[PDB]
Amino acid sequence: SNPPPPETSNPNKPKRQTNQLQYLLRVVLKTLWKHQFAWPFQQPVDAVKLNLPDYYKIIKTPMDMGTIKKRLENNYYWNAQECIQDFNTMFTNCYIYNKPGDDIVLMAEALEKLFLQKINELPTEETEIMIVQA
Ligand SMILES: O=C(NCc1cccnc1)c1cc(-c2csc3c(=O)cc(N4CCNCC4)oc23)cc2c1OCCO2
Repeated sequence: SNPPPPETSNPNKPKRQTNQLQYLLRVVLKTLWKHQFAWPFQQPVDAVKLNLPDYYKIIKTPMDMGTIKKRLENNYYWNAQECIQDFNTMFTNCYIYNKPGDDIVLMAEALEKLFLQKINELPTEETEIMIVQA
């Protein structure tokens, strides 16, 4: 079976918004979301229908841009780097599970290159906008 998707809320985790996290949603995530190769990563992986053996034993932290989107919309992240690591995990999950040079790997690599380019547009100084304590 497929496990439930990753959490996008946590009662013990404070909610936070920064100017960096805003840019990640409005520009970085949006740019990747409109990319030609976004569609395999817009939702959690369906290992059953895709015939991916032992995907959730090897991939212990599944991640997708739909989860990242919901986490940004509901201020799940502590800061921008926690969001960046979800992008990073999404890419490396595909890299460690598939043969280098495979189609899905080429798609992930193209998204990561665009991701690195858009991340360079991030405001260097962090501006906290709001914190909602848990
Ligand atoms: O390829 C996909 N659809 C093929 C297809 C069939 C019919 C019609 N249209 C397209 C595919 C792959 C991932 C996806 C995200 S990560 C990841 C990974 O690590 C390894 C693999 N695979 C699957 C292919 N064999 C190699 C290993 O797929 C993924 C997610 C998806 C996909 O389509 C549906 C939406 O959600």
